[PDB]
Amino acid sequence: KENKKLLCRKCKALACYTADVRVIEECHYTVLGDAFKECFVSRPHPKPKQFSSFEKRAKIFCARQNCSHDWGIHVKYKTFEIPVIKIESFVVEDIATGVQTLYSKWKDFHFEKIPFDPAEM
Ligand SMILES: [Hg+2]
Repeated sequence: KENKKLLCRKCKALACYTADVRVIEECHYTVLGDAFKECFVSRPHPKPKQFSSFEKRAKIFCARQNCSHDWGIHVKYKTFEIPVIKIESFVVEDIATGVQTLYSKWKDFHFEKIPFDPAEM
């Protein structure tokens, strides 16, 4: 459908746009661009996990002050250090109406799901 906004469920700060989102292995959602990396911080994880297609290095949080809401993790996919987010950490907002939507799973969120391309970086 139309490009949409993802806002931090807790503070509502603008996180990214659906246009920036990319899909890895059909079920992992990452976000391209430098603007997005101005919104989250990374905190190393002492006892990560061993995901099937990537290495988990840390959890990421809303860079905002007094928020620090869990957004997902930061991983090494192939040769990239990228963020992978959980839709439940966001509110999806329609730009032209302001209608806000809360999802728990990416499967139920129907936007243009574009496969991750190493080309784009
Ligand atoms: Hg936030």
